Amino acid sequence: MRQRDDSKRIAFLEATVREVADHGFSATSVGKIAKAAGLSPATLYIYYEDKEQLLLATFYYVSDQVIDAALDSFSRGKDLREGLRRQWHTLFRIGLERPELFRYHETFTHSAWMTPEIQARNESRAANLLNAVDQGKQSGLIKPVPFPLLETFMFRPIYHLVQRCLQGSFEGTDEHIELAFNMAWDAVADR
Amino acid sequence: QRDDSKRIAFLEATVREVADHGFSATSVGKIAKAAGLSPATLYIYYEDKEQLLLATFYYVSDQVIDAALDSFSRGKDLREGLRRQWHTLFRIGLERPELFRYHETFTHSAWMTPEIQARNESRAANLLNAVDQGKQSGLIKPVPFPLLETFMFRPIYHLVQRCLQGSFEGTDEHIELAFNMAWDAVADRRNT
Repeated sequence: MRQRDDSKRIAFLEATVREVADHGFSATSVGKIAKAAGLSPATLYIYYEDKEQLLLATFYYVSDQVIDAALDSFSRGKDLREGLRRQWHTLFRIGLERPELFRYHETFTHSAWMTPEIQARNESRAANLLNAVDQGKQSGLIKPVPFPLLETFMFRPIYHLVQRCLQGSFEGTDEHIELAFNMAWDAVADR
Repeated sequence: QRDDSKRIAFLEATVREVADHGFSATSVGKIAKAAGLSPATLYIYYEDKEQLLLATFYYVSDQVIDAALDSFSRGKDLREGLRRQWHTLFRIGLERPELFRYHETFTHSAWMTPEIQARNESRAANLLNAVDQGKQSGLIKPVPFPLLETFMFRPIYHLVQRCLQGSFEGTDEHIELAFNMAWDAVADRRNT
């Protein structure tokens, strides 16, 4: 059955997330992922050619889960600010509950496994979000600034604050998450 | 004076080696070698690795905090002070990113303690007290300090890194625009 195949794939994907988040890429072998998933390496090779391919499938599994949830939340907002606000809360919750997804993404994107094609693929999946933000630049809602700046003030602070919350230097209350969003919005909002 | 110079050689070698290879890989011997001096010489000034790493953290922090305080004090008001400090910090990151990396590596390590934190907050008191007053006066949003750190200081580190990796151009104009965004993030909008 397909459902059995998918269950096994999810086991390997989740195992790779945990192992790499705890130990990094180098220390994490095919053998170790398989053992963490509770399956044999022979079974791993039925689904993934090699380590490289499983690390990339895992990157897409992590990225798609996060992007899809963000997009779903964003789609419920009646205007750009509300959409971004709903997405922000959603991403904060994902980071607080599944920080390993954030850590896998971060480790991957800053490694030699990352490529422009991989970035473009995730950008394409996040299209509805990115195009909405671009359209806010055109309409005078969002400062007409290069994207690196928008990323710095509207996306990156979520990662940083989730880390501080989990390390005990900030309390991840709904009130504090909203305050942070308010600040991200003010940063990017055209005056 | 000549004492300050041998010391500087060791402190700078510590900054370079740790920034490049991390703490665990950096021994007294490699720091001494990087400095062009013997471990026996190193031990004249620093008792062991622990003490050299701490002294290096204070050297890095003092260099940066003092430059920031100096620039902040030339501002004609709070916003101008923060804008000048921002430009000075961004320039320091561009020229000496190893200072930022040493600070980051150390603060995110087991060597870091609340007492060390407090000592740096103390040296920076004039800035932090002015920012705190701004939180009650209508200038700065009355939010927890970790949010102020997130939107007013951390973006300098992130943008410096992007500049050095080629994903952002660190022109005077761009540095100013980024500060305007950071200010908008932290600034209390009541009455405007």
